[PDB]
Amino acid sequence: SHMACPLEKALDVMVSTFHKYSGKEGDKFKLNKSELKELLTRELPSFLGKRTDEAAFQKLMSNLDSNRDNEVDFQEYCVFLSCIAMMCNEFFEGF
Amino acid sequence: ACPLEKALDVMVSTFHKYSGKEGDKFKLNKSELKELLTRELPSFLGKRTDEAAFQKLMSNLDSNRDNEVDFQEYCVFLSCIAMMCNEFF
Amino acid sequence: STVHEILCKLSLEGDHSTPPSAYGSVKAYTNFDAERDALNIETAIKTKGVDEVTIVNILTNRSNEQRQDIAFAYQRRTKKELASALKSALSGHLETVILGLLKTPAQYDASELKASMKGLGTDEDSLIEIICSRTNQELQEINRVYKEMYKTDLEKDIISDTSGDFRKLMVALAKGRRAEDGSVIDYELIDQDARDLYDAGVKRKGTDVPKWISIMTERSVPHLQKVFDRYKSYSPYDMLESIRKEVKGDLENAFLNLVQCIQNKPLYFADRLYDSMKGKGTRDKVLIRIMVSRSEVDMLKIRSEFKRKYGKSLYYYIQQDTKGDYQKALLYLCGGDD
Amino acid sequence: STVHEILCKLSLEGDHSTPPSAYGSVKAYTNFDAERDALNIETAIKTKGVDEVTIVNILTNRSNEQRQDIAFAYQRRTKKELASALKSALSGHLETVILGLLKTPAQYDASELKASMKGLGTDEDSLIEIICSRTNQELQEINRVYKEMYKTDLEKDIISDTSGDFRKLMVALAKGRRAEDGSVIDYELIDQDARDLYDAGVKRKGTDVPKWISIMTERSVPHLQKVFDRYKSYSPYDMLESIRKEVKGDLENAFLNLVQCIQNKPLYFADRLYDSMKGKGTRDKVLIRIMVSRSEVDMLKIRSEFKRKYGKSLYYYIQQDTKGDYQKALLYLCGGDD
Ligand SMILES: [Ca+2]
Ligand SMILES: [Ca+2]
Ligand SMILES: [Ca+2]
Ligand SMILES: [Ca+2]
Ligand SMILES: [Ca+2]
Ligand SMILES: [Ca+2]
Ligand SMILES: [Ca+2]
Ligand SMILES: [Ca+2]
Ligand SMILES: [Ca+2]
Ligand SMILES: [Ca+2]
Ligand SMILES: [Ca+2]
Ligand SMILES: [Ca+2]
Ligand SMILES: [Ca+2]
Ligand SMILES: [Ca+2]
Repeated sequence: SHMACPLEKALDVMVSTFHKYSGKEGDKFKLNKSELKELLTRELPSFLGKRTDEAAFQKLMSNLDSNRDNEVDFQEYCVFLSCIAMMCNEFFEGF
Repeated sequence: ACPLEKALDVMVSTFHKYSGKEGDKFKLNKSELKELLTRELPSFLGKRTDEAAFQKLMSNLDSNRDNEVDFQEYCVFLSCIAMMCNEFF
Repeated sequence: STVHEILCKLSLEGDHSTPPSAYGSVKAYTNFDAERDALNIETAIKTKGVDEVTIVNILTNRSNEQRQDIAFAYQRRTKKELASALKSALSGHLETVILGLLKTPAQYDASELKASMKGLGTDEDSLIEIICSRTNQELQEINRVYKEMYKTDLEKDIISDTSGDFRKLMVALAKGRRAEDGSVIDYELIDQDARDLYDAGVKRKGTDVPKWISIMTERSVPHLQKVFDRYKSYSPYDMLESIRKEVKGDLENAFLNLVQCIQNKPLYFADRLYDSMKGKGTRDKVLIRIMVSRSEVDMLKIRSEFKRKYGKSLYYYIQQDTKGDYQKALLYLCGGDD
Repeated sequence: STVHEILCKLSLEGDHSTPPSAYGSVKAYTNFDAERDALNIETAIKTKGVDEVTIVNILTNRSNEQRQDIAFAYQRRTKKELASALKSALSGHLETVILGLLKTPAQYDASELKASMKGLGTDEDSLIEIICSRTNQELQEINRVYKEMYKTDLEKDIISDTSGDFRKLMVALAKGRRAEDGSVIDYELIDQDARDLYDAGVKRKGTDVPKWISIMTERSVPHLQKVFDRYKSYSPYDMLESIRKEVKGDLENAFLNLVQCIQNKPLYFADRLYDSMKGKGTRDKVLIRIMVSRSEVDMLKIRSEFKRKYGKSLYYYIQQDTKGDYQKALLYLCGGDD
């Protein structure tokens, strides 16, 4: 069955995007601060405000790192995407 | 727009594509989830769906135990799918 | 390496349906594209006057699976079920053919069975054809899918619409629990079954029908071929002739059909096709059902048997008995001349 | 099989079924507040009859840079500029207030300058206000921004609409190259400056305007304060009275405004507000411009001086002279009662 369904392709993009940046520096299966910021700034610019407080980014990084190893693995990356989608749904629901 | 953004948009809109058919417009009941899977992830359940297994799935996705699946639980579901597919990297 | 692929590998269970038959007339289209086909079919439907030609050309030249993919893509594109759209766009026997082709084999057989029992006027011929010609696996899937579609067990409907030993035979066959083909030839049991068949019938006044039912529904097909061959040693008439002498009506019809299916199923279907066309007009229901249901099973053997026996091709007979896009569809399902 | 794996994953996740702990930080980093504000504003606009209440409640209760964020988000979401949408949706003074708030301080000052110099006539009162009240930093940014918003420099348009020593003064001030505050008092320069200012006007039969302009534009504010207080030792009239006797017209007004700002800028704005609301009707232009331009600068000090001098709060007078969402907006900019 060629031409994968929209949601299947969406999941594909979500998975590949992680390894697109995690496979640049340090751990090939984890994201550091720099890699995560590259992923955010490049792959999700529509979600970034006009300006970016570095402290809020540090708090974000700290909140995503659930097991406290100074990096974000695929699971925590997933909870991040989940948060983004939940924001979008907040804007969808009421309005 | 960027690929990940369109992906997220598909994630969000797909939920409401099926959640608003019956009852609570912001939650998926069993039949709505079944239809969503049937149309959007056809290879998930496969040709023949194990009704027992599907009930187990529905039951375990319903974290707050209201017999339906809201958006956050749906996010957990998709996260599980993504992690599973990621494990075969 | 993709989500669709992963989910597919994980979904395939252990059973891969079953390997395709090399003796079907309809093969999988090589350069298949479900979206293109769905689009073209949509445009054919929405064309003023309806473009039946394109619809037939596409659908009769795709495997059943590929037709399911087309149906899925079509529903995704138009938000409308393909079967409903074609039902409204088509008419006459062509509609019957196309709608038949759109169903999975189990769905098709289930709905044909239901149709054969629906309404006080039971169609014994169709019921018999399906129940006597289908294998264990085919019948398991049929029982399942029938139950899903109509919320009633096939067996209960059979019991409701049949009676006597005819009922007993239909119910026995429908269970689809015939012994599987063994690796050893049981010569002693072959002989004993032959004797039992003789004793239960021609040798005695009246018939011990339950003995016939037991033997002919429970033993494997190759075993029973050998049993029918050995039966000729004991009886002055072969199995079919013996059936004609021992029983009558629905029961006789059922046994004759069954023994034919056991001895030579392709020949059975060839003779049924001939019967559907030989006389005044056409038995379109039977013709269509056979062309649809055997198109990916043994249509090549059916054609071979037909041409051998009747001297002209199945293609020829279809060509003489039907006309128009209907004819074209049936001829496509035939596969070719001779 | 997929269900099995999914269940294992779900067990790994647990039923943490409250808004996830990282959600807050995610909202914070992505500036969720600005997006929500934007969407609420658009909803208020598209609402029949326009929901001005929400517009006021949001926009007059955000900092200027926050308003820039909201404008950014609004443009990204609506594909329309917020200023244009609100321009279409609003009218009267409320429109000028909201549109005023949407600009950055430099942009607002520049637009007000061009507005004062627009047409064949000239609102030299507004010009004087801005040019005399703004600090060096503010004035430099105002120049840089004015040069980009419009094709020409600020000074060029200034010398194209004014004339004489009034022009000389306005240009000198708009240069924004006033000496910064010094750690050293330099009492000698103070006495010499004060006595020079005396010998330039009052004692003379005429008046030496160039010396006045030079001294009051080049020296620093604290130094000029001490100079103005030392001036009371040489002249029987303070600086303001001396101005009121030495020069008339726009030059007089300019000098008075400048000295007022230098001596006590917040009191200057307080008196200007009081004058704006003093008599019949309202000097809405002045009131709006001050409330907008000083809301995040020294509004507390302005309110303090105002209460101190006039007995009742700025809030009181604003409330008494204006009504409706316009009034609500102004009061919001005020920041509370005194
Ligand atoms: Ca890395
Ligand atoms: Ca971590
Ligand atoms: Ca629902
Ligand atoms: Ca739930
Ligand atoms: Ca036509
Ligand atoms: Ca029709
Ligand atoms: Ca009936
Ligand atoms: Ca007999
Ligand atoms: Ca005929
Ligand atoms: Ca209104
Ligand atoms: Ca307007
Ligand atoms: Ca002018
Ligand atoms: Ca004088
Ligand atoms: Ca008044």
